[PDB]
Amino acid sequence: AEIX
Amino acid sequence: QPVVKSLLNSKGIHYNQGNPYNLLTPVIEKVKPGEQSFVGQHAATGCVATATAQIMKYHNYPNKGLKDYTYTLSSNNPYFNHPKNLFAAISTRQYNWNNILPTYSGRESNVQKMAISELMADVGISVDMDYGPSSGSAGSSRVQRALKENFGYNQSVHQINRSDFSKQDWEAQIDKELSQNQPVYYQGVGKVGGHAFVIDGADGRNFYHVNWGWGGVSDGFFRLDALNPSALGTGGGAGGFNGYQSAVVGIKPL
Repeated sequence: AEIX
Repeated sequence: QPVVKSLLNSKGIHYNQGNPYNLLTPVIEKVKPGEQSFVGQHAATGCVATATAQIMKYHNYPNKGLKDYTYTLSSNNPYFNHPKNLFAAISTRQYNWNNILPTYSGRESNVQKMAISELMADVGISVDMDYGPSSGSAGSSRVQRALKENFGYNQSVHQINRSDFSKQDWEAQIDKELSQNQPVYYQGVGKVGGHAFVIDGADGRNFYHVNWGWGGVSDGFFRLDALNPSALGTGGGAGGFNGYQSAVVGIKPL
């Protein structure tokens, strides 16, 4: 969950 | 490449991840060891939610949500006590697009601020947001599912991956969306992290207009292999969202  | 003037700028659409967009995200519960406190503050909406919400505002759609969504935060998230389940009653929502304004200066009514904050919180939940001071999601694969299954967008919505196309065919798909007045969700990763944003125009010289979801900061024209906003990066160097790129296209109402 690394799209910020 | 056809020239297309920024679709979101033309409609006044400029969202961000902080206040007043995050008034309904979860409130941070714990101090992460070694970090300063964010306890009692709302979590960031997440760039994936902000990019998606700006596109939904462009369409003013849906008027009614279709299906609820539930998930559980990763137990490694240091900002919340565990287990932590989040639920958005999207099947009961009636979104009033006159109250979800295109942008917010601060002078808007509490009803208008809560309207955009409810959209941001519902969209974030529907993409399994890992909430925090910064908030992250898997992005495209969740966005495409949420748009169709929770928000009732057309079955044309789908993820495309940069690795599956030549540069020409990739850009031709982006250009076809823009020719149909359809802003495109886009993400990538690199040496200043992973980020989601919206492609909403083109200058005819193979640059695309980008709205980064930071309220206007760094918005402008970029090549798709140099998505490198100067608002990021400490120390003076270079970096951008140029690897593992994907997009969600076909975004229009049922």
